[PDB]
This record gives sequence, C-alpha cells and structure tokens, in this order.
Amino acid sequence: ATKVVCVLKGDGPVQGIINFEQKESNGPVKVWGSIKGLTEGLHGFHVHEFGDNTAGCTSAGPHFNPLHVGDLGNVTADKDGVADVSIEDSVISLSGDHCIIGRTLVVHEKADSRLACGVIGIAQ
Amino acid sequence: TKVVCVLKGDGPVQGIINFEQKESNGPVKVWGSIKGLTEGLHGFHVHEFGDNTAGCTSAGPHFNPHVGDLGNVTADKDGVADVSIEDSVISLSGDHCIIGRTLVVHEKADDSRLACGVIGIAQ
Repeated sequence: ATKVVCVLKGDGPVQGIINFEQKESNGPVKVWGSIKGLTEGLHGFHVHEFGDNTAGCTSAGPHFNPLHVGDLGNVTADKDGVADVSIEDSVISLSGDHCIIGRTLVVHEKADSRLACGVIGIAQ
Repeated sequence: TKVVCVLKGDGPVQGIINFEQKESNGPVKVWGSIKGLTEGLHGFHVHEFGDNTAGCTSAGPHFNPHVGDLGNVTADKDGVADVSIEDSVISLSGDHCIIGRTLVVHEKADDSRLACGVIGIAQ
C-alpha cells in the first residue's frame, strides 16, 4: 500500500478526512486533508496504537510508539472551526516497524480528550 | 496477532468482529456478533479498501489479491448472528493480509452493504 485514508468521527461535531501517501518505501509520508467542528486554535494530532473503535476513541490505546512515533504535531483550526492539514513526516510509515495501517488517528481537544478518530485504512 | 472490526451502517446493523492468528501460515479465527439483521443468511466479505469516505460503497470489490469471501453468517429470529469462523485463506500478514481493509455484512446470502468497518490492530 502506498496510500491510506482515515475518516475521523466522534461523539460531537468534529469530523474530517485525512490522507497519507508514501510513494517510496521507507520514504517520507505526506499527510493532508481537512477537519471541521473544532474550536479555533491548536489541536494535538496523534496516531494511537490500536485500530479499535469498540469504545469510540477511548479504545484507541496509547500514542503509537514502538520500541512518540505517532505524534504528528498540532493542527490549526481557523475561526470557522476548520483545520487544513498538510504535513510531511519521515518517522511514521506505511510498512515496517513504524507502520500505521490499521491503527487509529486521533484529533485531540488540547494542543500539544479525544474529539474524533478513525481507523487508518488502505486507499490504494 | 489480533485485529478487530466494528461494523456500522445507516440502519440497525452493527457488530464487533475479532480476528486472531497464532502463526503466520496458520488459520485465522474469526468471532463476534452482529445485530439488527433480518433472520437468515447474510454474505460476509472482506473488501479491498479500508476507505469509509462514502460509507460502505467506497470499500471497493471483494478482496482478491475471493480471498475475502468468508461465507454466510446466520441471524436468529431476533436478528442476531453469531460469528464463529476459521479461515485459512485470509491472513494477518503476507499477501493475503486483511489489516486495514473493510469487512462488510451484506443484505443477501451468498449462493446492499448493510454495515462495514475498517479492520484494525487490537490488544
């Protein structure tokens, strides 16, 4: 897989679609998309260990950090509550030890609770 | 290796399905429950894409690197289907790996897509 996608949903208004692409094995991963329903300002953005939505975002487990690897920084919401995301990350991967396929992406209430999340799935 | 899938759709169909594989060349155990179904048989399939941007529609075709065909599940008179399957064609590693793909339960028996979810790594 060179492309994966995540649909973020939660108990409140936060929702979005985030794409990840890694055209070269072990290469940088491009992350992009949009999230709406957020309070204006900065929000933590993290891959968590488990792609387990049995208890909503509360079952996603800890930040992904194999022996954080899953820490993607903050996303920024504007006055309309929309965060446009465009990130490059060379620590996460779509293969190998830092593989994020089948894990959970979470957008958090605070800047670095879990507002929305989804399982990271194969898109291509 | 353990994975889980939460099935959700536009109507009453919902469930939690677990998969476990003890060794890479071994059978995958599949177990869980689905509720909200019409009594009787329902197709049960892994689809190619873990893409839920258009609900179950964006999941694409049956996974077939079909490998994804898990047979039918059977719902009782209360609409509950118990899932207890062992499958040696799907895998949680290698080329038949289903992690990050979509599980779908279908309206019709195998001879619409009622609910689906992306298959994720579990504790």
